[PDB]
Amino acid sequence: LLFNKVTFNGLTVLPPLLTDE
Amino acid sequence: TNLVKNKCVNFNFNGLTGTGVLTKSNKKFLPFQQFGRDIVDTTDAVRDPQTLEILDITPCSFGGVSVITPGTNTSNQVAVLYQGVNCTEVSVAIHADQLTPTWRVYSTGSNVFQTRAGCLIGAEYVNNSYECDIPIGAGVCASYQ
Amino acid sequence: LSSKFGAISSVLNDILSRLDPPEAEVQIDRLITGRLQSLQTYVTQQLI
Amino acid sequence: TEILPVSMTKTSVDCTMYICGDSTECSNLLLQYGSFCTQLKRALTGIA
Amino acid sequence: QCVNLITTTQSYTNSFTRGVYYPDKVFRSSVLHLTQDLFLPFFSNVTWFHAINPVLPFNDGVYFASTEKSNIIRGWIFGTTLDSKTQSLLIVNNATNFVIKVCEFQFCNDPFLESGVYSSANNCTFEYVSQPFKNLREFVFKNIDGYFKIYSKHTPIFPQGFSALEPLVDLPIGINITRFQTLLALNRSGAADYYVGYLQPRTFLLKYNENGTITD
Amino acid sequence: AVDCALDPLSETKCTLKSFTVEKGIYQTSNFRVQPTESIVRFPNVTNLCPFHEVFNATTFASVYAWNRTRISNCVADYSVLYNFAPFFAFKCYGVSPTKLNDLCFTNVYADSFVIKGNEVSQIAPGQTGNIADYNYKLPDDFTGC
Repeated sequence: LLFNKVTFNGLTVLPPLLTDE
Repeated sequence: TNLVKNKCVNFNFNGLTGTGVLTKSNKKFLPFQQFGRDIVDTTDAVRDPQTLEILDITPCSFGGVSVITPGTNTSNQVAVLYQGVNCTEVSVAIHADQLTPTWRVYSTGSNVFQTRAGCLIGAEYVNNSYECDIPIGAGVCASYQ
Repeated sequence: LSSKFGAISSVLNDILSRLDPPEAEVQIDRLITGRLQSLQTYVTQQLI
Repeated sequence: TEILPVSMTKTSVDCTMYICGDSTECSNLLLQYGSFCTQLKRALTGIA
Repeated sequence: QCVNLITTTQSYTNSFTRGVYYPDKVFRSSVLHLTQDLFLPFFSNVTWFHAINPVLPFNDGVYFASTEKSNIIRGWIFGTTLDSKTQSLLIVNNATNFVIKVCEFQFCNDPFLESGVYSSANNCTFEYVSQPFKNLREFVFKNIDGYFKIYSKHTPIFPQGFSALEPLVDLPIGINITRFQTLLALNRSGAADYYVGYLQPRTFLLKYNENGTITD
Repeated sequence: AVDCALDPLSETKCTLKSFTVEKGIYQTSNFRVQPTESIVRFPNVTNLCPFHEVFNATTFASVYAWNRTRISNCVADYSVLYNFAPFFAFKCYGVSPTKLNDLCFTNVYADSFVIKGNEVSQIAPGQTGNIADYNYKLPDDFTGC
């Protein structure tokens, strides 16, 4: 429920080290 | 000049200049409006001044380049992480000379792995889990074993 | 990026194609100063 | 229930494509502004 | 040749949200765009003319709306003065196409629609013909940066709806327009009702749908 | 010395400004796929100027009663004028005939007249002659060809 409730010219978004799993 | 799609090219649509990949779009434009913009006011779709076909403008692939090294005291072997790109695009940009970094890592086979952080070239992916030594991203880490 | 910080344009390609390289230099300098101030403000707010 | 933020989005900036975007004259002019690009990149890496 | 008379009804449009047109040729999908341009203020005092003709100022944009009187209100005149000393516009419509020509026409006192509007033909500069396509006919005229823009949209059944006006022609005439006049097209030997609204510099929040149409 | 564009190890040594690199991951630079081709697209050229009808006319007017034609709202394609006899004599002033096909103009006027062979050199700004003073004269600030 918590996961369902929380919903480009040189700007890169880095993924976190630890995944959600 | 003839139209080229699915390829990073410099386009000029009736004075609108830029660079990007042209693809077939599902956007239903109106007859009077020619080009489209997103919320950040960047051109993301245009129409062909001759064919009247709506073409999506996708910016050419870019991202950070990260080098994974065990340290000079250990070895000179390094791995390169192309952040935020599929390995297929990197392979295409290496086969044809289109990638900005002039240096190219030798793809010996089974050494090009696709992670959620980007394409990893120079390291082999094993199924055994170990403690994280060099953090790459998205749960993947590198080590010198 | 769409803002012209005291310049005739902000596309960075119309400036080099319309006016002379001498004046294009100061126009690009104004745009660079504006965008660098924007980046500095963004990085400071991100640090906070 | 108690909700507390732990982390935020990790962001990286090219510092060159943003200000210039494949412009050589703009890059040559930005090279004269010092190591502001390096400071911004270091701060973003530290935040990440 | 005085053949008609009009009445000025200044108080009207108590509920009015019709003065909306596409400001540019940019496609937007599900985007709330903030636009600063020459729009028609909502709930403004639009002058209602009930004719059974006079010169009206342009003052940087004008809105025009007509009733279901087909082939009646089919003419428009533009120019800083109604004489041959200065260039003037001339627009006519036959419910299928638009014919636009700009020349130094010598307009009469009350043109009624052709020799019925002008008496001479001086050195013209430009001429154009548009492409072919109860009802409502809305029009907006602009003279910004020399380009004469015209927006139009036809819809059946006046204040009980919302519709954006799409651009039709972008005539690059470059003439100075200060005054305008309409043509009632009187029968050769009425109930012609038309609204006139003036545009003002205001900021509007446009709502685009998935298909790129202004919804609100 | 270290050649910073040789290999990723040299690039991370360049970024760290050290010949000995520690174990880890280092952001060195950014990759970008370069544009392969250059596309320029414009609508179909259909509004041809009436110069074709002017040059292909049967008989021109006299030199003292020359008729001026107004050219506006059309694409000035000067390359189609070569279909006539190759005896054209080009003498421009203030503008180049090669770069003329890339510029824009507000209004264009074409004056046509028939003269003898000796009066051809008299059609120029600053000349003096019978036709140049009583039949047709060009201004000092004339722009065209």
